[PDB]
Amino acid sequence: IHRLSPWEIPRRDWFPPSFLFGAATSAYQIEGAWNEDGKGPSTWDHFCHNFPEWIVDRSNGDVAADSYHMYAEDVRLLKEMGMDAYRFSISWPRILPKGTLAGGINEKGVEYYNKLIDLLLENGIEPYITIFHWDTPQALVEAYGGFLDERIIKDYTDFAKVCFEKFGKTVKNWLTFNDPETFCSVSYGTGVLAPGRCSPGVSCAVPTGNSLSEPYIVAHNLLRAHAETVDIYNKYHKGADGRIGLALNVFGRVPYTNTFLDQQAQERSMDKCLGWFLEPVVRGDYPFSMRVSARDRVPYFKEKEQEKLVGSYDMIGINYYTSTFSKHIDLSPNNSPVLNTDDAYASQETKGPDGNAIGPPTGNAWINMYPKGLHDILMTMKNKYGNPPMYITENGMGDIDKGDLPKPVALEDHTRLDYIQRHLSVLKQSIDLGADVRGYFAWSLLDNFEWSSGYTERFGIVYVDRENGCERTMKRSARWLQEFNGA
Amino acid sequence: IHRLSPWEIPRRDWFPPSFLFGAATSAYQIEGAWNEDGKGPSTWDHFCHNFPEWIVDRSNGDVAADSYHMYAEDVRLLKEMGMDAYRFSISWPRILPKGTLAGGINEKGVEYYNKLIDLLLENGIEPYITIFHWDTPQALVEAYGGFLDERIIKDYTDFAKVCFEKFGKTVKNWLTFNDPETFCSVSYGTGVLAPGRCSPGVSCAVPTGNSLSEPYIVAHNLLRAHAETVDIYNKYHKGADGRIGLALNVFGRVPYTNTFLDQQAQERSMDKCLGWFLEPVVRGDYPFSMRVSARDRVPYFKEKEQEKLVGSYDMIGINYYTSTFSKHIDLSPNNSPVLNTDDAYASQETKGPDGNAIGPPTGNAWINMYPKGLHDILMTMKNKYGNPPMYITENGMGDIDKGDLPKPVALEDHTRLDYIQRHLSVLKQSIDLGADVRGYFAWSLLDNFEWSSGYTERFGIVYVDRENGCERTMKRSARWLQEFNGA
Ligand SMILES: N#C[C@@H](O[C@@H]1O[C@H](CO)[C@@H](O)[C@H](O)[C@H]1O)c1ccc(O)cc1
Ligand SMILES: N#C[C@@H](O[C@@H]1O[C@H](CO)[C@@H](O)[C@H](O)[C@H]1O)c1ccc(O)cc1
Repeated sequence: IHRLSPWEIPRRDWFPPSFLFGAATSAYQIEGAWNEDGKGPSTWDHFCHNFPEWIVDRSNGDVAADSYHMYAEDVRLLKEMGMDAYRFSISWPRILPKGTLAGGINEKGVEYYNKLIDLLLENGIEPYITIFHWDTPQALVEAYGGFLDERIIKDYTDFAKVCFEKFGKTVKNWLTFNDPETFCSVSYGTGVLAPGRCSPGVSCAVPTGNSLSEPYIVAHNLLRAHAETVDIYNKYHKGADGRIGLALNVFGRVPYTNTFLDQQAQERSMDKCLGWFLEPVVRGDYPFSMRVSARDRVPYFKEKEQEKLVGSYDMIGINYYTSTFSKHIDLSPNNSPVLNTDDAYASQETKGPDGNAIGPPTGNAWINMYPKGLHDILMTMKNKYGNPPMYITENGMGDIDKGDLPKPVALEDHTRLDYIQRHLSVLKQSIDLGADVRGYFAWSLLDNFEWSSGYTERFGIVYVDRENGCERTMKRSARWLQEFNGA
Repeated sequence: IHRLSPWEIPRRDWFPPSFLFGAATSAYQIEGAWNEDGKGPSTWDHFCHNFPEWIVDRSNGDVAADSYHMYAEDVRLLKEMGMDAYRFSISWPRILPKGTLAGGINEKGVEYYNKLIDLLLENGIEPYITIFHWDTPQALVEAYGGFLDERIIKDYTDFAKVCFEKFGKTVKNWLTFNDPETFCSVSYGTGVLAPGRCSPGVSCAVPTGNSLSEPYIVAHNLLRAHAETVDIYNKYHKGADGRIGLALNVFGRVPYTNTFLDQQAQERSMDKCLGWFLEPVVRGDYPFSMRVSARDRVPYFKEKEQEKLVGSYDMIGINYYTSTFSKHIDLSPNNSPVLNTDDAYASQETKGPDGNAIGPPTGNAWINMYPKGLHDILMTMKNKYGNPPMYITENGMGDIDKGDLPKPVALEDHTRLDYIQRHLSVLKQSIDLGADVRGYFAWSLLDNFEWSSGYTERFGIVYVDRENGCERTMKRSARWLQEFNGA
């Protein structure tokens, strides 16, 4: 693998003194303790326990990184690395086992996050809390289909309210949703992720949904929940320095050729990924291209919530992993959309017209290394969407572990270190070109449960040893980050 | 009126030695002799004779500029002005009174154009012939609704064939259609122009058409006719130096603000005007934006004709008069397209967001003076569509004559001269920036019948005196052009 020359390797003062460096996790992927201390089941419990064959290694998050119990080790590692901040998520059904206020607040759940938050702040690490990361209380699915019904909105905002009340005095940085596009397209469109729904004829666990309509329904409910939650926060919790936003996953998209049809395809593709959630919070409606394509499958916001939607963010999280080429597909009698993503009339190609991959594989099936893509997205944010305050809230890659990765080999994560150095170098170029980015969070602090891939992909800068009690060991990437942070 | 400074006034050698300067007319607008020498009625005869109240001054083209009889004066004026070329059109029903080959070729019709062509070439003026300028044989409308039926295609190509056979040995520059967008949207959409059709509830002479579907039907038939005609020409007539194309009218479109929604509106607007005809001849299909918006109202080309369509031009004519701002309209349950142009989801505003007109009025109801718009269109042609060889095949403006314009005042057309100088100055900037433009034709050589405006708008560089036998007198603009051409 070809590394950056020594003088091209980023140094901490490439970035402003106030810039944040951190790492990120999510509740289901690290916590474990899935049935402990009163916690209710989430969709991810239900999915792993009923459809184990839909996880590639038949694994689950019953234990994960055992962070419910081992959270003090999590904080120790962040401190030793010199991190300024930490993104973690709250487990909805750990706080409200039945999903609702009326089912009761689980105080053991609450105390857990309270201890975590206290420990981080005692060590000078600023918490950035994500309220929801795909782990809907299964009881809400039992009651009404969860995000498939507008009833979700009140339960979500009740949940957010509990979070703001219990933690808001100490936590000033909030994100309502994380990767809403992945959540909608992949949990309800291709059905890869819990609850695993898709159209008849699509291969997924529960092929009785509708890959053309459900992703939009769920997206719409989540956006209404977001607008309302931001309104609650602004009215009752923001005060002098509180901030709330959301974190979007954005694939970079490069026109397959520099020809108008493929440029137009790239634009529809960006609209269908970034614009789907960003344009609603920025201007109060979905991108024109999405409506004109999918028509009555895209719902309309009501007047009052629409006013709440517009500008409903203090900052936007960008989670960036990779890019593809976007190639035009003609509208013809021969093309009939199957998945919501087909509404973009574009194919996403990993190989360009000269036969070359966009960039090299980093290990897993989809993350190709293309740091220039981040620059393209940030210039779009800066020039098209008003340059809001941004955080790279996730950036990382997975090492494959199919049972023959010796720990010593796992610790020498040179590919990951190169990946991180190169994205930081591009990020420096973006900030110098005026993009308002204020921090960077590696995905992930810990090797963890990588959804349908189970434990076969390790994304951590810290190794979690499943054969040794989930003991943590800094990888070389974490050691580099420690030197970089001057710690 | 504020004129260019003397050193900013264009001189002939601003332009290449091989560059062409000319003027243009069309058959119905200048010829008169509407029922003479065997000529059949066109739709424009029929419209003026049945719906005189739909011409603002209740006038018609029975005589027009009397150019069927006075054509030798037309040629004299072109020669004295030093013009290199002349664009005129052939009257379909003057060549085939019944519209069809089977109804017979009108030899008196043929001899007329033959004399005109001989006289031009004797005087060193290159003819650029337009085959069709909106004057469909009324007999074809009687037989099958003319352009509303695919039967038009064979009759048109038969007509084109007669033209190529009779004139092609001496004429090497052909244009199949002129302003196909105006022809479709305005004759079948707003119904202002013959045959005056529109949807019930739209104000026009024959409000029993459909302003949402007929413009597309007619456009589609004209494009199929074009592809087939170019194929005939290339196979049997082109030889070593023959050239065939078409001339498109293009409004400049400026985004109402430099904001993504209005930029997107500007792009849809350009697609709906320029791209509607240019993208078919360039790539073999309509712009994506037009299909995704109007769906089943836009027909599909067949495989074989589509192959003929792609690249079916040696040069593209640009007829440019004016620009507007294009402002975004949202797709909502409240918006329902009435006219085909509503499919662009954009309003065309003559006033921008600061309250200023895009440019000043030149006289009539729609031509605002905005020469920078031509530059924008030419850069689009150069950068987006491959920079094909281009001619400004029309450019001009009208002086209002409602019966109180003394001839001496009409001759001092300073507004027109300023308009021409300023567009030539912008054209110089475009050519210097690499646009492949090879000539410029003023609309019009002669004051003429300006369609629904009748004789109330004079567009000529040469005055045609209706009170003095249609005698011709060069206006100041023509005198400037004469000095410019060094003649
Ligand atoms: N985009 C994306 C992926 O998810 C986000 O990135 C992490 C690495 O994949 C993941 O662990 C994290 O939870 C997410 O924020 C993604 C993951 C899985 C599937 O099927 C699609 C996308
Ligand atoms: N665009 C346009 C107008 O037509 C073209 O320009 C000339 C001046 O208007 C006209 O005389 C010529 O025949 C055309 O090539 C146009 C004219 C009338 C109406 O109603 C709409 C557009």
